[PDB]
Amino acid sequence: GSRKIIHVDMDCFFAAVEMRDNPALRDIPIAIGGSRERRGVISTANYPARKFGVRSAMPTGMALALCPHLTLLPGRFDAYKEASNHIREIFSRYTSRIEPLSLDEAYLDVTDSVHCHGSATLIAQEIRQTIFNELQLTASAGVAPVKFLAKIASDMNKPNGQFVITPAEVPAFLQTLPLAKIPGVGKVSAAKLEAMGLRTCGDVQACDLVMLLKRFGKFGRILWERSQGIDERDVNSERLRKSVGVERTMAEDIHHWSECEAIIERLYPELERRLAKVKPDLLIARQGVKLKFDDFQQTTQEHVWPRLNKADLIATARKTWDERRGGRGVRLVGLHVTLLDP
DNA sequence: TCTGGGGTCCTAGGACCC
DNA sequence: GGGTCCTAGGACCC
Ligand SMILES: Nc1ccn([C@H]2C[C@H](O)[C@@H](COP(=O)(O)NP(=O)(O)OP(=O)(O)O)O2)c(=O)n1
Ligand SMILES: [Mg+2]
Ligand SMILES: [Mg+2]
Repeated sequence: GSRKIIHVDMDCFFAAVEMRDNPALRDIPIAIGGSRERRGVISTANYPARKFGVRSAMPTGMALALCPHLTLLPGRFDAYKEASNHIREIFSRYTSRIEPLSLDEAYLDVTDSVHCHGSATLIAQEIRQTIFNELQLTASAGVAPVKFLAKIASDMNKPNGQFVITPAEVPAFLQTLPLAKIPGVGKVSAAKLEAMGLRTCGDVQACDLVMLLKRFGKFGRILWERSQGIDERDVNSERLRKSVGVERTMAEDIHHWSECEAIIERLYPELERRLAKVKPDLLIARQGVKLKFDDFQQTTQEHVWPRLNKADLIATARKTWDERRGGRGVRLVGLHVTLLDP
């Protein structure tokens, strides 16, 4: 019993919406992120800017060093959110079985759909179309019998394209598929696997599951499965937010508690308004805080607590500030809450 | 050039329970 | 000693 999964992905999502709305931004390098002086990074960039080597999650310092004409934008989340909602409604026209992964992404299970002669390919294509219509933005797609494979597929013919992997193509596909392409294998893991000669799924198929479990625990099992092409992960649609936090990095490190306090004062209303949106009584399971120093180490203090309370956060933030700052500078203050379990 | 902010999931020791 | 809650931290993703 094979399934039909479609990963839809908006390309250069933030950038795209900026360009739709401002056509002057179209053929010149632009990016969303914090400024040089604000210690910020790039959220995303448009394709003119990628040309120069500008990637997401990358320090704006490096970004301008690479592309001095870069246009920096602060970004408008309601605009992106509005787009998101729209594209999710568009998904809803084709299935209910929809698992968003973020603003711009979603898994669809279309197996039991009778829309386009059960053609997942025509479904994805009809979805990329109608998204370009009524939004004037561009989406890419990947079709596969499972989640991860559809995900890797969605970035194969981007921008403005889609890629299908049938079960017959799968084994061939996995052979040369590098482990780092698998979602959940970042830099560190990739580096351990390389260090033991593992680069592609091909390489792990020849490995022993026992040893892989000994070395990576449950992550080994995951690897092994994904390598065999196995991904029994069901598309969900029922998933819910488990937590919420608000954090900030200042332009210069701060050294006095008064300043840390001054930060918390400004962060709390934010955290409150945001939590109210989904929990008007403000009733939480745990709250707590977060500092990160100059030596970038990051500590968090969080405890059980009935309802978002400002002074407690201030208190525990002072404890934290004393009991483990050892004279280091501080670059970010952050508040956090863990929502109740329903 | 020097490292966001919003999240998820996983691990692991002690506490606590049986 | 096996669950499970508590807290801290790390790797990962968008
Ligand atoms: N590290 C990251 C990665 C993505 N993002 C945001 C900005 C992007 O517009 C958005 C979409 O995620 P993404 O698909 O990884 N990025 P983007 O859509 O630009 O990549 P492509 O799909 O265009 O290749 O998430 C971020 O803020 N920080
Ligand atoms: Mg994406
Ligand atoms: Mg995208």
